[PDB]
Amino acid sequence: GRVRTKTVKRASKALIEKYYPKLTMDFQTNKRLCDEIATIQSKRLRNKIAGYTTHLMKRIQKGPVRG
Amino acid sequence: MLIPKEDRKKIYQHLFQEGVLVAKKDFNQPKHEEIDTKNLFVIKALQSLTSKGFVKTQFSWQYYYYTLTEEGVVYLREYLNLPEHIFPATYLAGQS
Amino acid sequence: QEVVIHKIRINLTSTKVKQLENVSANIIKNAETFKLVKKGPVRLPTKVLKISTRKTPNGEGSKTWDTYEMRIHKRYIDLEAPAHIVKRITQITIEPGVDVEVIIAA
Amino acid sequence: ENVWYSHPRKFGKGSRQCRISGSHSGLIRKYGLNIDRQSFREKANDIGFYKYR
Amino acid sequence: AIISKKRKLVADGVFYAELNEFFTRELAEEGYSGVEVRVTPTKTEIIIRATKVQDVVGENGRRINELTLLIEKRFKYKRGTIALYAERVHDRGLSAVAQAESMKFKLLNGLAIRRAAYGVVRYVMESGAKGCEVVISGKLRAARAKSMKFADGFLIHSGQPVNDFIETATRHVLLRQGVLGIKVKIMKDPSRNTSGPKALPDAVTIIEPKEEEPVLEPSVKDY
RNA sequence: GACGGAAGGGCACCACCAGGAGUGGAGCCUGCGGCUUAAUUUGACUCAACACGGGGAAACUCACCAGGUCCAGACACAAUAAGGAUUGACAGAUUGAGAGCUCUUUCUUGAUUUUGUGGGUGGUGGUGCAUGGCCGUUCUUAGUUGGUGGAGUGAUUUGUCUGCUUAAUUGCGAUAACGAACGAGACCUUAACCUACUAAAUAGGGUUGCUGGCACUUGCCGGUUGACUCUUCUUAGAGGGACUAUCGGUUUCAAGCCGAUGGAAGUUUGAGGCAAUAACAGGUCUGUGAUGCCCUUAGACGUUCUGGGCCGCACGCGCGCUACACUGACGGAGCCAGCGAGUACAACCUUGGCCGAGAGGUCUGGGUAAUCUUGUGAAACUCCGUCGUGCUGGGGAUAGAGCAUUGUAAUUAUUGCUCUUCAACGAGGAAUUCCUAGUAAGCGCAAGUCAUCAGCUUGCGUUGAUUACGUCCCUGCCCUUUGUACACACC
Ligand SMILES: [Mg+2]
Ligand SMILES: [Mg+2]
Ligand SMILES: [Mg+2]
Ligand SMILES: [Mg+2]
Ligand SMILES: [Mg+2]
Ligand SMILES: [Mg+2]
Ligand SMILES: [Mg+2]
Ligand SMILES: [Mg+2]
Ligand SMILES: [Mg+2]
Ligand SMILES: [Mg+2]
Ligand SMILES: [Mg+2]
Ligand SMILES: [Mg+2]
Ligand SMILES: [Mg+2]
Ligand SMILES: [Mg+2]
Ligand SMILES: [Mg+2]
Ligand SMILES: [Mg+2]
Ligand SMILES: [Mg+2]
Ligand SMILES: [Mg+2]
Repeated sequence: GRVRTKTVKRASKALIEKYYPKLTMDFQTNKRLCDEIATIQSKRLRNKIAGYTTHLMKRIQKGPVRG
Repeated sequence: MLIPKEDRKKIYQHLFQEGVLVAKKDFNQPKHEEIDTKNLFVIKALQSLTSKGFVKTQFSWQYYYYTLTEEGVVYLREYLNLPEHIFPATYLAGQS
Repeated sequence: QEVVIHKIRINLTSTKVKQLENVSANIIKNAETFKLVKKGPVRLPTKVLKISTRKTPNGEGSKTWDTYEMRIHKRYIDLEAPAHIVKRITQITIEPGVDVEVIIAA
Repeated sequence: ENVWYSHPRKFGKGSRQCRISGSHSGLIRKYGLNIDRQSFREKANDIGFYKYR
Repeated sequence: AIISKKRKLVADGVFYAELNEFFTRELAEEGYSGVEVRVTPTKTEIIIRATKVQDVVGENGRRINELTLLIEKRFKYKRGTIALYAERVHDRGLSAVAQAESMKFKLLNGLAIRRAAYGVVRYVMESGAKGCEVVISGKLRAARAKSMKFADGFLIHSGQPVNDFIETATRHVLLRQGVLGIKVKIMKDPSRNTSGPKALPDAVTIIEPKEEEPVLEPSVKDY
């Protein structure tokens, strides 16, 4: 049932909007970047956000997505 | 209420010395701490004192708490004969 | 003229772990500045104190139960030292919440 | 003042009094707390007790 | 003196609780909120917070000394081993207990209940809390028991942002017609909270990007 | 809105599939009845009462009953004002009685009072529909507002939805809505991974002293706090770590789901903790010096002693435990956890050694505790022999007898072990409970209780599978659409 929540998705979207460069596809670097730029009071949440950003990046290689 | 008066006097003296009295909510107890009197008697005495003003009471947590007002202090003085500039806890003993 | 090694245990017990840790760190720093042989901030099985209770005041509902737990943190700080130095250290080295206790002698 | 006003109350639920209400009902003697559980379940947070798991 | 460490700690906790209760009872007029016990060798410091600190103090060593004596009597310790200090609380608005006490006082003297609640809420908002909530349960005209919820801003009900974030205060208010119960939950603002996390655990905020100009000829800049 | 014996969607092992393990059967132990009683005190009654009130009650408990005792009638006002207000009082009568309870005698006792009138306090007395508080339940379901916009004269509504997913109002998309909040999530504690960090004569492991036992050669196996260093395991601290990652197709190649690879860990990583909106006339006034009112009040519902009783049985129901065998049984023999908790002002956890067939005692301890009880050397389990499908050595039930132990007090066996008696019960009818992984079930231990008791609860390990991995057929809820003459809402 691993549907990413509204909040995570929103955060990912925001990240993509503001920092479309510096999101180097793979997870690990991206995670670190997320931790740096976005302020998350958690770790797991940050990781989730990173994952979603990576997914978005992967998508955006194979076309344009809505929003 | 039928207090052997010596005991009562002792209790009063103790109160005056302290400025403060802490009583257990323990009736059936043979003897109170500090004073060689029954807890019950002490409690009764303090109740009596309260009923005519004098003492402020708390029932908190199986413990009765007793602080003496100015009128109460005066009454105690009258009882004991001690004149002026005396103990309770209205002022510090020196530097403490 | 003195300097007679006693070997001194310091107890550090409390609940609020962060504070305890800070205290421990401070103690170790102080030891370093007075330069002594010392065993570290040895940690013991952090004792939980469990009290499990019916949540209901009166036993009329579903059988809800709550485990009210108390985390405890027991720390030994061993010093190869005389007593005077320990005394000097324990002039300060007290922070609110945490229990500072000196066992003294080996 | 009467001579016989006490039973041999060394133990049992009689001697065991609570620290708040003095109840003989559901007394957590454990850890030397001596509280009737209901009251504890209200004060516990100040007694340092918390629930996590 | 000296028991099992766990046991000792438990006893200390119990003592603290007892003390708190006593202060709630004894210092009711004094506008008391919290106790801050500091146990060191010899001198045990007991900090006490209230709205009306002057009352607590008395006229230099009045009530406080009496309280000290009482404490000594309770727990066997001697004169000097227990010290008591009374302090001003840094803005009472964030403090739930104080607010509850104030509400109780307002009720007991004779005032409009709803209006009082609203006033309290306003005060809290002015102080600078993110939100707050008052609940007044009992008879508020007519026999049937009525709840009365009054709120401002967000109120987080679930999660560990409660034990870290929301000061809660429950009180019984005694009346001639029947006993009222006043619950008050206060949403302290994340930033001013200091202890624990400085923001709400779900929230994610990202900073503004900074602009960089590319090309402009490679060039060499030497020292 | 609620409701329908309407229509569809959509959940949910408190629903059913496919399964298991069963309960109801049998014996008991324990609630609840119903009676009965001196009193068998009571609070509950579909899920949301019925091993529950932390309720395993020998007195205490204690709320019940039969009796005795006491004032703990505060203060305010009067008659006594010492030529006396007054508490006591062994002996024996009196008297359950080394209770002067009261009467006898005749010494004390020292204006505290005696006893009335105003008045209060106490109450496990009542009212939970007068309440607070807490709890339970709708529901741990996925709900619930609000700001600006639209539709409305309005109440309202849209947002919050045709659809597809999700554990989820979880999201994607469609779209007079857009962006928001609470709730779900996130968070938090724990359980898992770290041969990388932080350290440990309170956790451990190494090399050599001293020697113990060997094979007899160098080498094994040890014990011993000797010395030394490490930190894998143990412990926590600090961090990190999994984000459905990596491809494979599916589905508008959306949201997502399934399969393989890697990986400690791919069921929200497992388990909770917390938990919205409104409520229910749900539960308690027997947790309260939390309590409005009414009641009662000193030949008391205040108290306290003495004894019983809440444990009665013609019989209803519900929790459980033990059995119905060869997956055994009994001996041996092997031998393994994890949570725990445990005293100095006391009567703790208690090793180790002599005496007792047990049960146990005693002298010495060690532990206000990773250090001692303790490697809690637990059970289940694993080997050999004996008896082999008989109400039998399965089963240990109704029962007599001693010795102990607890506690002043054990009869109505408190409990304990020993010899005995050795019954009902040959896999449980109708109904239905619980469950989807270290989960079910088995098997113990510990804590809670606790002077004493476990068959109970909380916990923790220890063995450890079957079958789904779905669907609305039944049950319950949920939302939509519908109708309604109900809104104290179909009781
Ligand atoms: Mg939230
Ligand atoms: Mg949550
Ligand atoms: Mg239900
Ligand atoms: Mg019994
Ligand atoms: Mg009462
Ligand atoms: Mg009700
Ligand atoms: Mg509008
Ligand atoms: Mg709507
Ligand atoms: Mg697929
Ligand atoms: Mg979870
Ligand atoms: Mg009702
Ligand atoms: Mg009452
Ligand atoms: Mg009963
Ligand atoms: Mg049950
Ligand atoms: Mg051990
Ligand atoms: Mg036979
Ligand atoms: Mg039980
Ligand atoms: Mg019609």
